Amino acid sequence: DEYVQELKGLIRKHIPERCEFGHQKVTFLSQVHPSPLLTEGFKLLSSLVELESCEAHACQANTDQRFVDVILSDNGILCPTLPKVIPDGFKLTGKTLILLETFVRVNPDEFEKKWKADMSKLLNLKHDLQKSGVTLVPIVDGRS
Amino acid sequence: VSLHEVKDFDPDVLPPEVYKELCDAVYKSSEKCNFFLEGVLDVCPLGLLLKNLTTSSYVDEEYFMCFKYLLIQGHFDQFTNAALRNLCFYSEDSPTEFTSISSNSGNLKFGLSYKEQVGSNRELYVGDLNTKLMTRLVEDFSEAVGNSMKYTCLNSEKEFERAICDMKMAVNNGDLSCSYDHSKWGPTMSPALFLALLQMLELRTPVDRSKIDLDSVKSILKWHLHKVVEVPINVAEAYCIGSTSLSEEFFHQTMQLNGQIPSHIMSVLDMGQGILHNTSDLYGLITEQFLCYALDLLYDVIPVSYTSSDDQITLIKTPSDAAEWLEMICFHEFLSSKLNKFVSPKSVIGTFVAEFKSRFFVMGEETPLLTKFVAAALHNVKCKTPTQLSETIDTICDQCIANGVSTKIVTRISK
Ligand SMILES: [Mn+2]
Repeated sequence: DEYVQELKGLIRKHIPERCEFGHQKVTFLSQVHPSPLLTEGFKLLSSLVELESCEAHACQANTDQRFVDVILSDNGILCPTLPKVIPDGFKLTGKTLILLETFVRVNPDEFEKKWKADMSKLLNLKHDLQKSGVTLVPIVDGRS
Repeated sequence: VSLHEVKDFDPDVLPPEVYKELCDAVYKSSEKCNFFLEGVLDVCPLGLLLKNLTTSSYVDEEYFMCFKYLLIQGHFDQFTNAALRNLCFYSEDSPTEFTSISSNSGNLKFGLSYKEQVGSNRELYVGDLNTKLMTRLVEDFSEAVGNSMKYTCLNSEKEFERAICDMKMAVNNGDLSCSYDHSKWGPTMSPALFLALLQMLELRTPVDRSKIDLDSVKSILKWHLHKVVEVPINVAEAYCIGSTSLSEEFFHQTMQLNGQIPSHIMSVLDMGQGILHNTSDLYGLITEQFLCYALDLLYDVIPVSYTSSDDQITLIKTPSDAAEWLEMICFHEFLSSKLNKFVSPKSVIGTFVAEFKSRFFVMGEETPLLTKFVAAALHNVKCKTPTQLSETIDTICDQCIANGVSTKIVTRISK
């Protein structure tokens, strides 16, 4: 392992700003096997990117990766049988919801492809939640 | 009031043409205790915004805003690595495996639009980024091939000047002129024609004679053949909401008789105008060269042609009074119609006036084209600051005085 332990040593320049940062850090450091480390390294990098992007905009990080139905049912709100979708960042106030789905694409073409796909899959949900429920405002944060 | 429930639920799109104005005026002035408040309340703290908006709309003359504010106040609106690793930042839609009909990243989706012209509205096609780059590499390859070509006149001013001077000498000599205008050039051609043409060709190298294989060109041309175009929505509400029309009949046959509402159009022969200009240019050029070679070998009369991918001009140099050759002209028309090059009835095939790119040439001189330039000068006042406007007027007046209009007129334009 010429670079594995090298990576472990050099990833020590990270600030555990949030609790989940340390929670994933300790699991990554306590697991050295060929099959996982790439997967959880990619997921921790993506979590860091999405955390920066969303607490750029008054975030409430989704540590459970649950659906919109359960978070809407956490308080007293009827279920309109909403289609399933996993949100990245949610902020509900009164009877309003702010939805943020972020991503990263180094090439433009894929960037607008993902932007259009996300915009389309977030617009269709408003037609169902407004009929017998509350609103939402979809915001998309795309980083090149 | 309740009809919004069965119909669309958006209160901001309710049209005023369904209800009378008297009922709207009298209804908003009814009893309302907790829906209005005293005073304008310019401070507008949070929590009472609807009441302030209703008061501001009511104190004004308009009541439709008051009516919709009342409506919205009343609450009438009630461990694998291939599936679990494609949601964080993985670019699953990257083009890695492609078929003859797609590219694993879409289907070259296009949008239809218009562009105003003097005669009739011109088609326009707008492409997404991926299909734009694909058609644009096709464009680059085709301009390269046409740059290798000699007789084309689309982007080479030297050949355009050569055609102009040949036309002038031809008119001065008594040459036979054929100004061919092709009808429905855009919506008639199909990519499959280009597929066959490039399959049958060889495209030999200059020194290597290696017979370049255009496999990527063939695959991308098949992609273009499998492009899908999205109909503008405005016509969708225009036809759905609801004179006999064929397209309206097709829409009325295809909302629920076969499937859902039509939103994406897919067919064989489109050749979107503004997308495959130069490939069609080279195809037309080589076909016209074949036709003129055939005319030379059959009627022993010497042809030359110039093509601009939409219209062409052919000069016929004659051996050895102009009524003995209708037959070869009908024959050429027939052979062109055998190809996908239908000729519009606007073509004139005599020997007194020649046309190409709206630049007429007559025996002795050239038409000045006065009123066209005058009208162009009077129009297109592209105004941002007076200085740029003076510059543009100067350029247009220079262009106008170039074609011998007058100098007592440019003074009036300046005034
Ligand atoms: Mn013409």
